[PDB]
Amino acid sequence: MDVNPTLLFLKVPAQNAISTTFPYTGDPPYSHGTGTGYTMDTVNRTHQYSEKGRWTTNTETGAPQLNPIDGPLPEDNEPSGYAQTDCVLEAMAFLEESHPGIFENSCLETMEVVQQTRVDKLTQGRQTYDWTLNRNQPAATALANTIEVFRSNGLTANESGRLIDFLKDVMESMDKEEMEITTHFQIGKKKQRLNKRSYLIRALTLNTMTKDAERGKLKRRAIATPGMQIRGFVYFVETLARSICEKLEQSGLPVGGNEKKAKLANVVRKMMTNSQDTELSFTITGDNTKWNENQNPRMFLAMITYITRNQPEWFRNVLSIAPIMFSNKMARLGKGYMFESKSMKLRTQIPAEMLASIDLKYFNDSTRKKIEKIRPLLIDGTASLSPGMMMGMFNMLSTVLGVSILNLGQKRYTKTTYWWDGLQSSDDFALIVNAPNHEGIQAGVDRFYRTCKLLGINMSKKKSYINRTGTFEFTSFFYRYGFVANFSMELPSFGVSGINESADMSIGVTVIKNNMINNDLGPATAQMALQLFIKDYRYTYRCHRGDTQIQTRRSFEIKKLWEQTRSKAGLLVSDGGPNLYNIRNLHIPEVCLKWELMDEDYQGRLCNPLNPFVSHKEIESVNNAVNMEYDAVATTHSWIPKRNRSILNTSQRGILEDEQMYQKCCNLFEKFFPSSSYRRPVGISSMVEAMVSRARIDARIDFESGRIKKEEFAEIMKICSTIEELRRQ
Amino acid sequence: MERIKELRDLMSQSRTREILTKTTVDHMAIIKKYTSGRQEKNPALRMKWMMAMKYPITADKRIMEMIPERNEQGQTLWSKTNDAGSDRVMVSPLAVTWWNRNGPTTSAVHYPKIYKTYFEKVERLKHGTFGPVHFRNQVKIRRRVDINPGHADLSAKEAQDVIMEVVFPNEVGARILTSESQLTITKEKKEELQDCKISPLMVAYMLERELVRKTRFLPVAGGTSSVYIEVLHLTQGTCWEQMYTPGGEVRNDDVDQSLIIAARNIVRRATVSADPLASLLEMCHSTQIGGIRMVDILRQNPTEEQAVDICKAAMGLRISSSFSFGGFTFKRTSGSSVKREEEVLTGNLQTLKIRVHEGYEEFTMVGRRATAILRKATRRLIQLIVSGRDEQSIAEAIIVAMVFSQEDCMIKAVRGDLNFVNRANQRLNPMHQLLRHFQKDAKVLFQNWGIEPIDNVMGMIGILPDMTPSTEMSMRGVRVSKMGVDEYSSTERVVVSIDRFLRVRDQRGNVLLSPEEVSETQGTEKLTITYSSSMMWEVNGPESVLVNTYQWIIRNWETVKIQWSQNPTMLYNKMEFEPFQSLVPKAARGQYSGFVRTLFQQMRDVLGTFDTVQIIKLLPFAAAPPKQSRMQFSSLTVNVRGSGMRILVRGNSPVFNYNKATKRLTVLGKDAGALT
Amino acid sequence: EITGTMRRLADQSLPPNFSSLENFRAYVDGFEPNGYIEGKLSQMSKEVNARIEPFLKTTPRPLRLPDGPPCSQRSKFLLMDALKLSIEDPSHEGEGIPLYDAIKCMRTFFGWKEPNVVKPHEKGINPNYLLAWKQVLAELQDIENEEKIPKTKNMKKTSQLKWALGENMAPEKVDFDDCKDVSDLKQYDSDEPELRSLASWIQSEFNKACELTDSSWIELDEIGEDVAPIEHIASMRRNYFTAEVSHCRATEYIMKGVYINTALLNASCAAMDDFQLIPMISKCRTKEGRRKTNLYGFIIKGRSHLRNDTDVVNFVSMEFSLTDPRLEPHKWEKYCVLEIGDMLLRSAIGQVSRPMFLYVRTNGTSKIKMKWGMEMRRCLLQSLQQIESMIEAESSVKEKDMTKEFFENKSETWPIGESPKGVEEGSIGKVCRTLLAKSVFNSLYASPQLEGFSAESRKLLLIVQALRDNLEPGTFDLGGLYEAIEECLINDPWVLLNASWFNSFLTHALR
RNA sequence: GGCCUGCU
RNA sequence: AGUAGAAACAAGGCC
Repeated sequence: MDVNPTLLFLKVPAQNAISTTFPYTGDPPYSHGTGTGYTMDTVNRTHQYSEKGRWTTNTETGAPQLNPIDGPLPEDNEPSGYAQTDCVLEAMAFLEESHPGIFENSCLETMEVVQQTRVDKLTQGRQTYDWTLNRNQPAATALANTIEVFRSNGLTANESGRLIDFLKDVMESMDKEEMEITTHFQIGKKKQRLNKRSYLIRALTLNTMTKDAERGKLKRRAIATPGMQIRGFVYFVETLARSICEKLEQSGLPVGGNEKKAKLANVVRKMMTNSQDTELSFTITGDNTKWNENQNPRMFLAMITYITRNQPEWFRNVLSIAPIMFSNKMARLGKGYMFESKSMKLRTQIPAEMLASIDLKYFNDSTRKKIEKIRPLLIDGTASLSPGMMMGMFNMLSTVLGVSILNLGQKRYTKTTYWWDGLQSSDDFALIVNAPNHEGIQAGVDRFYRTCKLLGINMSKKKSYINRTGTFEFTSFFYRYGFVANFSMELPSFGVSGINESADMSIGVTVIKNNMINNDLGPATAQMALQLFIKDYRYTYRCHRGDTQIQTRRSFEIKKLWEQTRSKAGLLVSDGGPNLYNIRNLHIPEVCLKWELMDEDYQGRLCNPLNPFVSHKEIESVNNAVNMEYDAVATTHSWIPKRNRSILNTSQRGILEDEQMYQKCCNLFEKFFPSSSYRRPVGISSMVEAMVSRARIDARIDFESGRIKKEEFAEIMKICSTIEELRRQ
Repeated sequence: MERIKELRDLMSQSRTREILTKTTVDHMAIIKKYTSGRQEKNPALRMKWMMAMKYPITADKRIMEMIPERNEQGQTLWSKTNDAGSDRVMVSPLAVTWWNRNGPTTSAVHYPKIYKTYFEKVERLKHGTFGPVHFRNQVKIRRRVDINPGHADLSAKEAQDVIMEVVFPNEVGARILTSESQLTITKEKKEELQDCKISPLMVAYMLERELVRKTRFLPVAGGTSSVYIEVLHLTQGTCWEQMYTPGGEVRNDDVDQSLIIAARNIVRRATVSADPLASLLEMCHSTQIGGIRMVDILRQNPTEEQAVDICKAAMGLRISSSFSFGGFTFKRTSGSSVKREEEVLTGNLQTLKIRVHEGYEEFTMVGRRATAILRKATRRLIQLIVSGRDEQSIAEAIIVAMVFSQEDCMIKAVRGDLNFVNRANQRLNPMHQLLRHFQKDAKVLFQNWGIEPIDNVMGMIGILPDMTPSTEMSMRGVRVSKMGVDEYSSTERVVVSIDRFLRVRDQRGNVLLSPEEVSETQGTEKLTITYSSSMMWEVNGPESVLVNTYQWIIRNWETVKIQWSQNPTMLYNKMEFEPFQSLVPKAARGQYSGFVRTLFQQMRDVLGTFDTVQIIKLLPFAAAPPKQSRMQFSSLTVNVRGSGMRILVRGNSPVFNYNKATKRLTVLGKDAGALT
Repeated sequence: EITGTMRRLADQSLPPNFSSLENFRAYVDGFEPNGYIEGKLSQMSKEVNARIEPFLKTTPRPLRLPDGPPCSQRSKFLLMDALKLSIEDPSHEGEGIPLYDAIKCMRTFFGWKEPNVVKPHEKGINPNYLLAWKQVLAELQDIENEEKIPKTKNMKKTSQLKWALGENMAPEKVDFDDCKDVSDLKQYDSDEPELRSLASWIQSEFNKACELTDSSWIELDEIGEDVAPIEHIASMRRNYFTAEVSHCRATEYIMKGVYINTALLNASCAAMDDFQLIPMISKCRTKEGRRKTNLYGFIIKGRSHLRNDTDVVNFVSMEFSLTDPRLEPHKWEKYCVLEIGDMLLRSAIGQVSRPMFLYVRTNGTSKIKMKWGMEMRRCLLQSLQQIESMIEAESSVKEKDMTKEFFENKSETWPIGESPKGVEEGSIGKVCRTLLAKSVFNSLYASPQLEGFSAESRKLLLIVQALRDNLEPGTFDLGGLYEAIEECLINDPWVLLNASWFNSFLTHALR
């Protein structure tokens, strides 16, 4: 007998066993070297799918830009980025007709947000390409460097702590005849100048990288990261787009998984049960090929201009700016390329900027073709990527266009027996088309395809299929007359998260409890998940039961603690104690569960505030792990782990001292202002001015009614006067 | 005093002087987040790879003067090397366990107060009482449900200001806490945290957890309570229910909500059954709410609602007096009355007998969203004052009062098909049928009532047929008002009788309750109802009803197969097919039933004919009373979301298809049991 | 206000028939729908369409597999060809010093000979493998002489191990301005992997991975005491699961891989410049009840200066076996095979005296591969979860608990592989072990080809299931889907076997 | 031989 | 040699 697990599908349906078709127990595919090749490939593709457009030379950047809007109509079933402005505007008009008042209310909400939002909100983000160092840097690091360089140049409106003032400064930096940046060497610094075009290409450029740990693809794809200048305008645009998508029953992007399933089920119910039995109904469970490549930012600008009609011109401009920057965006090629000489046994790293000048003898025919094709677009080491968006920066607006296309089948606009509706999240859609016969179904799916090609949205025929209503798939959710649990997407989340010991226990038992609630994980599987998680936890953190003979570097202290203690059921798994977790106790932390069994000496040592291990920085990160909210108790096991410590060998050493002393400063401010941690401080007053004035008021109020007598009040006032004098001088 | 000296020391250095001078307060976050350390894309690999090096964790530098460099075995606990961007020192994990075996001690009494929510969860679970596990299909309906169990009904922004007023009274800003609830919360909470020395940030996050509301879409069946959703991983599964009763003393609002929903559902199911009283009693015994049985709450809890009163009266108990009408609760306050057993005609010329009452009498109307006071005479209204909340509430109260008046102005307004027979072929109460007819719109009752003059006393507002106040001429007897509450609350409980069809009565002979007074509304329980019965799909819906009916008949096929042959009338007259009977045309209920019974009879008569698929398909249609006929049917329609889905008698269908290869039956795309 | 440079950029970011942002804004503000979509649809060519091609039983063709030399073993340790020396020592899973346990497990074998080469590597220097074996033996005897066994032993850096572990093989790093006119200076080799055809040995490895054994391989941690009835139900379910699964070679591979990857990661982090000897240990528990320790061989970790998650640490693996390398030589392309001893097993024809070979090879791993193979126990979750789903899906049907009937009465049977006579069905336990072995092999042979093929064949599986349900399914480009599936079948044994399985499934379905 | 780094 | 597969590792830099 030869064993075949796939034959299991001869008795169990494919959706009730789809977890078997998910190889999510092994290393996900990773990239190894440069990502220049994929960046060039994407540039050449997105310039190929729009080649019948019109060419231009930008007067500001000097880059060759391809405009496919209002271009010729496609003649074959290949991908096309030739979107039609009139059709986009008609889609928006019919969208407003079907949901009246949606754009007005969304614009009002976004105006309120624009008026209220602050610059600190840009600190909550991923890596951002800092244009001052030409390096990916954390969002707060990039914001700080940009703010510093602006203040070094005279654009200090951003000190208002409002996002719109930071955007006014970003826009006013381009009308300057010379930027001023600083570069490190070896350790000191050097001043450098940037003419208008250099700063323009630096503000408009995007960084490129390969995306690691992607499940479900044989070949690697590239992704982009924008700078600080485009992130505020994109924040406002994404705010508007979310606000719109919230009011549409056909959008699916701004909502979670469970409400996504609810929406899908409601739509399927509407199309099956309400409609008569005579009509047929077919579900296309489809995807979109090259979704981002064909999404021109000029049609996002047109959509924004339509949405912001009859509105203050300032709001229209602030929301229009982001598409304007994306239309002129540049893409950094990547890391570069490595050359090996086998006879001489040597290697060499060439940067991507040299590709414009480098001889082409050293490249394989594929790279020779890519470089030769892309060289015209290369301006100062970056390729003009105007013809389309890269990897969904405008995700919510793409979902808005998709919901418009889904809303264009209501049967009031088709004016025919067939109609359609569905749910789309960017790059993936499910379409229920209802019609009286198979010719009507074919005509409805042809009109859907064609109306999708007039907006630059291409349907993947290789990865899409149409069946009867009742069975379909949407974002790895398999609906078969009702939704079905998968549990294979959530399998890599069933181990030690890797924050610390307390957080790992909390996150592991909350992930078990959630998978029990949401993904129909069983009771026995949940108990075994507990057991295996605890085994991994003990092995990873060298914290074994203590009645064992496992020799580790931390196996001696655990036995001394085990032997000191009389009540051994009160010890934490992190200190060498038993496991009291079960199904009933998945919603309780490990410190409160064992609290009544603990000894008072151990109980007071563990939960000691003076411990040198617990540090908490901000209210947002106290019990939140990238997002997994995890209820936990602050104990001595809540340490922070160590840092990369690889900056010591690089040109950038002065950031460590700057950040150590900035943390000093922030701690002193927290001493002066107790609520600097809870509520992010707001104001416009300088550090020393606020600190000295606050201290002065405290001394005055203490003298009037408090401990402070004349001596200490006078001393404080004199010292504060000294601080003010030293500040002014 | 120390802090200002620290500030002089920071200001002394020129570089720190430029950091303090240039940085504005708005940027406090940015420089707090300024760090070279990139966030770990793969934290697991970075804590599995990192936990194999000496000194993998970090700690404050005070550890260097509190813990020794090595233990008795000689293993190092900390190093003199510093973290990358910090003054903190690199230490081994042996510094943690050493701290737990030989470090300083304190008093941890503060922590129970600090982490109140978690200890309340522990106390609620420790005292809970489990019971039998019931293996049954779980209809988990995705719904937004409140996760937090101590939420004081304050939003995150709403409660951040109370948290600040409690912990940080000088940094609150312009926000004045107007609401009294916030003000009581502030005074009470301030006392508990007088000296807490954990951290004011942790005390603020504590008050965030206790006070901040939180909602999450979750697949929920039953439950819906704060204390029953925190254990949703333990109470609810895919095929199993776990009876559970948290430890915390339950609020009685939730309990009475569940009591009314349960009583409504039961009363509705009882109306359509064959013997409503027996079924009602058996179901109330076999059902429980929040763990506690239904009888316990019904004997202990006094609650005013029609279904609860019917349930109580069926248990031979006291029941509140002050008869009700059209869902409203009437209390007479003056006069006698006698019925007359008289006859009259309508505006649509239909003849009818009714019982009109004697004497002048005043009444105190009460309701869910309205209130009124009425004075009338024999067949004649005298005056009506109303106290509704919304305009349609006043309209409801006014039409109810007009119907109660029994005036010919109302009798000569009835127009259309108003048949006084129920789904069960039970003649219906006339009064409720009129009151249901005049609830679509009572336009004809308004243009046919009459007109009188008014003295314009008190500055009272005029009446509205269609939102037209008339301050000098108005409906006759009818007034406009808006009281806060009815005259006074009635609490005098009476003895009653009940017919089989739940027509409650009083000692004199008048009518007191009926299954028509119960609401037509469909609510969502706050506590998990454990309506234990073979049929739990009472309110589930038609698709579930069909699938589960076919599943039941599959599971109990072994005894239905022998009851179908011997004594089949108690199989047709069975308490399991009544939800299916709720479906299937109301007119062709009898024709379909007789058809199917004749099929089964001629299938039993001739030998050599037996198809289990036919019986399992057509049995739910033979439940109804048999109406004879001469025709035949090729399909059978069933109402699903207003659409008539057709079930094919011969062969498979989208509603009923039995695979002959794998022997699985499938209802509506859902498996409904293997067939033998 | 928009002004200056950002106005000009605004004028060059509009459709092509516009020259000013203000004219475009006026056109939009005056735009009113007047039937434009329908018109451009009428102008659009009718060749651009999405005609639905029906999908019937005769429509789907088999998946084509590549042609080429047969595929060779890729795993980091032997799966079915592995051998165990044992001492029967009462020491729990980790309660020992690996090197002392290894010495005890090696002392119990007598029959050692002078090693000689049997199957050469054919690309390497087999005398170096011979010398490396002899060095390992010398160092083990040296450890034996020492009064206290080192917890971690380093190895000498001889030329055989410098070669066998890839030492001073990386090229030197220079500046591009110093190597330009070099003849053979070119880009890294970036070509299609070498093609490889499916072989018969992977199916036999999978057949034996699904087999029972005479020992227990999983001792789980403890949990709280069960207080609710559903906890008792879950505990009985878990006991049945562990009973069925604990006697299975898949769990043995789980433990081997977890131990080996833990040891490799820890040795790599702790000793980065030194070479280190790491015994292959696994502690089972025979059905009688005595616990046993088992040694499969040795690893020799090279240096491990691993920066990126893809950086490679090289090691030399040596494993004992009884399988002759001359019966399936294409399976051992990357292996050198020596002859190391003789063994007399339990025979009824006197004693057999079969020889005993050592499979020696150079291999490598990364931080991520180590991390992901040290967590193969999640496979037990995947499998058992699917099983539990099935059980609960049946318990809802029959209003009663279904663990005992399923696991004991064995009445239910699921097709779980085809015999020459036809499709063969198995009991719930065989299904459990089959899914566990599938997940374990997914973990051992994980590659981007597996991901790609899994997705692209999931799509076809779902289309075939829609066809099986009589839901009149259809497609728009099926040959593209096939070309996307077949694009991932290149050289991986596991992926080619999955493709063969999919072909067999399509053959047995659609009837 | 000694020291710096292990995502920069 | 080996890992690996559209580009990399098989240590890197500073004295």
